[PDB]
Amino acid sequence: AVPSPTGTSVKSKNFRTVLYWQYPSMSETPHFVVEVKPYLSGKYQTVSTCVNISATSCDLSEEINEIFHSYWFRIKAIVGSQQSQYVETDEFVLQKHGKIGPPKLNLSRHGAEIIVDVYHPEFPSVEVRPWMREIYSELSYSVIFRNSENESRKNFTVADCEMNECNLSIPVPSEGSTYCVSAKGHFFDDLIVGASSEESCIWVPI
Repeated sequence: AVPSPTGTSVKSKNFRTVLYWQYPSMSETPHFVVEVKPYLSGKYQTVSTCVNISATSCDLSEEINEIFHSYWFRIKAIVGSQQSQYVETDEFVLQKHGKIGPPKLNLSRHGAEIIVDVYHPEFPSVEVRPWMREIYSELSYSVIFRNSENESRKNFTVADCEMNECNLSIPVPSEGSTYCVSAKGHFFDDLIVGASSEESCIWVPI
């Protein structure tokens, strides 16, 4: 009869979470309805922004406000008078399945001290997602300091940064060489670890 959606997939990066699926070719234009099951109720409820949509994707970022609890989602296809049944996604848990991309890293220097500005432009404002404040209070960045020639390596951590924009002043050992730096985001120490940024390098005179 009228088939259900297929190839369902939940992708979450930088707290943008989107559900995708695929659907066969239809003379009439298929429409979909997506439901979410939060952990508190353990009951499926309608995702308001994804009712009778023609798109094969749905933004879930607003339906998700628990990082440690599980969510399930399902989709059904509507074609003319008929409907399919719901197809259900794998269990979703932000802390487990959510990715954190590379931070924006800006490298500069005041004399012999290297300055590192790092953050994620993509992160939702707390004013817009208030439940998020609790998560940001556990944000920190790990910084890897690399001397391309003499070879040395060092590790730094920074946290409790205003508006999630972290800064760090690093005195260079010594001191007529090039240093390169990279960074990663961390939530709750190592519960959530992000991807490394590519290296930014900088020269330092004597």
